[PDB]
Amino acid sequence: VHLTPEEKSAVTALWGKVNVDEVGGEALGRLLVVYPWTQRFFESFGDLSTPDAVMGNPKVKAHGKKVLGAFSDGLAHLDNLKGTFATLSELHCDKLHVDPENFRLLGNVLVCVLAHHFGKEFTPPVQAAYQKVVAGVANALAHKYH
Amino acid sequence: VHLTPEEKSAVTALWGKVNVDEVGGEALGRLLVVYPWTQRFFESFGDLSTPDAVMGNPKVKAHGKKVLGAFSDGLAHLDNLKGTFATLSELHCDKLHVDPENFRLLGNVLVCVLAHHFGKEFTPPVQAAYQKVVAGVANALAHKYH
Amino acid sequence: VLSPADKTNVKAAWGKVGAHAGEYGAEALERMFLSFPTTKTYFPHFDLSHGSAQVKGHGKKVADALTNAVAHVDDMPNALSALSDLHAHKLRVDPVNFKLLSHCLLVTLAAHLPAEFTPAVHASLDKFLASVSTVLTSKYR
Amino acid sequence: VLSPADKTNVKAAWGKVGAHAGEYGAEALERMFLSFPTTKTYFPHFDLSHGSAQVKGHGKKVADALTNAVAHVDDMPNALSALSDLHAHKLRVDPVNFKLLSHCLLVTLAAHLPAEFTPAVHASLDKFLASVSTVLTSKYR
Ligand code: HEM
Ligand code: HEM
Ligand code: HEM
Ligand code: HEM
Repeated sequence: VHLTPEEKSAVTALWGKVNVDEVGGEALGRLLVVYPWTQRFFESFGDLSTPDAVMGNPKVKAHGKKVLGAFSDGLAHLDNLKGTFATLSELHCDKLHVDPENFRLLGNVLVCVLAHHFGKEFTPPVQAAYQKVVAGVANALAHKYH
Repeated sequence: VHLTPEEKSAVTALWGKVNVDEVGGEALGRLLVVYPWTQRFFESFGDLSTPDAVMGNPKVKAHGKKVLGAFSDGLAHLDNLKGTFATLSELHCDKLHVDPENFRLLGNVLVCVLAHHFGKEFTPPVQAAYQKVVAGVANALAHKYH
Repeated sequence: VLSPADKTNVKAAWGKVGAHAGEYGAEALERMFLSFPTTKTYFPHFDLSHGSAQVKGHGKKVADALTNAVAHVDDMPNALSALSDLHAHKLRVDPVNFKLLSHCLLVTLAAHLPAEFTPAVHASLDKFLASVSTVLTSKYR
Repeated sequence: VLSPADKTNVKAAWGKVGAHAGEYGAEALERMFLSFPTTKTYFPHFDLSHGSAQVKGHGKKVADALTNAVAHVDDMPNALSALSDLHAHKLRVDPVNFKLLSHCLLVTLAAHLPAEFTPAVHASLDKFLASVSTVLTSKYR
């Protein structure tokens, strides 16, 4: 979770244009659509039989909101992602039991959504900056597994 | 890298019966045999065209020795595997460039070798104790990637 | 994809397992539940304690499915097609967990067949279990 | 395995790429070298800087291979058999790296086709790139 000031400026500037309300649900939804097994952890959200149903499901965009909440929260604490997530770590690890391999998946789909929305402005250098961050957030959550 | 004293006694007692000279090469060799792509990092060890050639290759049993060296070294430092490996971490990460996914593989094959040699004495509980350790060693080496 | 040597290696190694298949199946499951706790979430309705008759009877199922695979190796996809739907459609098992089980199956085999577990057969079994994994997760792929 | 809907989704999405295939291929490679440095070790003889003509000309190769895959989707194994040997036998490419490339191919596609990248086509492409990955790493499996 180093980040050169050059990278720091890319993540920040870009993240400040993000429609938090939509993006969080764009990712959560796509996760559940592209990696079906993940649907197992959201059986209570209702109908998820088709992508259409999933993307329109209010429980989804509502949760995505929170999920995105965590990233921005972790984004302004790169100095210590580990502690910033202790709570959620205990939550997803020794409670929900989500295999840490799925944290990488949400981080990658999150990244695909960012590329989908910003298009050209989402250059390779900017992407590599985000991969580090997404990688740091995924490691932080899996900590309680060690 | 917690380890309950019950687990501590299993790893220790068992590890003290291990023929360090043979085991290290039994694993390294099997790694190169079962996961061929890993052979890419040992082109200088000579002929590795067949398992026979690989298992008999002197450079292999010679390296396995050292590799096993690290585990016992990390085994008597579970308290801080992270620092115990900083050097090797810099080595395999920003120098050799081995994808951290292969550290899990060596740890698992190492475990298969231990089960092969101790047979019944290598009970499920003992295995789970080692999986934690092997997991802790693999995370420690990949640290320089974060 | 399984070379003629792998097929020969898998059939022979499974042969040496014989009537112990069922037992060995229950052992791999137990090894997996303790080593990788994150997999227990799929068996709420099971008693995962040591002598569990449920884990015992389930191991036979797992073992008989592999036996089906070894004896129809040239056509796993069709032979296990049924189990594919059940693991991908209904249960929605995380693909990663198949690697964890495969690993436990290997530690078990190796802990009961010291003579047959040569590095050649070791690579052979791994390729085989990988093929069984691919098929069981194809309704995903 | 690719349902009739996936095949239809992949052919259409690739269609919208048209003459940009080559360009997009070079973009995914660049995205991969910067995001995942550990992959650069396979291209010592390449200049990985931005405007590299080597990375440019290589992207065309990668793109044309996917185009081969899309137009012969019902028989990738045979069609790409050649590339399999080269990636598994000679180069010995770590299987994990195929996931990293596949990911970069998706970020690229999504960054050039805002209208066509619906979640349905997104899942479709992923399954497809996964199939291409499986085939290219089958000389291992
Ligand atoms: C990149 C990592 C992830 C982040 C940042 C994240 C963040 C969060 C947050 C903020 C919450 C809500 C906490 C609260 O309401 O107090 C949450 C809950 C939850 N997460 Fe995640 N999460 C991540 C990955 C995942 C994945 C991959 C799954 C598994 C498919 C998952 C499953 C859940 C579930 C089921 C809940 C809901 C619990 C409930 O119903 O109350 N999360 N997550
Ligand atoms: C479980 C993690 C591993 C441990 C404990 C470990 C430990 C070591 C040790 C102790 C050395 C020798 C250091 C020295 O001589 O000063 C070493 C060197 C090396 N390791 Fe590993 N290693 C691990 C995994 C791997 C893997 C998976 C690969 C990649 C296939 C790898 C590739 C190398 C190479 C090529 C060298 C030799 C460098 C030379 O030629 O001098 N290691 N490793
Ligand atoms: C290659 C390995 C695997 C094989 C051959 C296999 C085989 C089987 C078979 C034959 C059945 C029962 C069929 C029946 O009785 O109708 C089954 C059920 C099941 N399997 Fe697997 N399985 C494998 C891996 C897994 C993994 C990785 C998990 C998750 C960690 C899993 C979770 C389940 C569950 C929950 C059931 C239903 C059990 C019940 O509710 O009674 N399986 N499997
Ligand atoms: C699905 C993705 C992939 C496809 C379709 C693909 C396709 C190709 C093609 C068509 C060639 C060149 C054939 C020729 O010119 O004779 C090639 C070469 C090569 N590929 Fe890939 N490749 C893929 C993934 C990878 C990955 C993951 C790596 C490693 C990170 C890799 C490393 C190489 C290398 C080193 C060469 C040789 C380049 C040279 O020396 O000129 N490829 N690939």
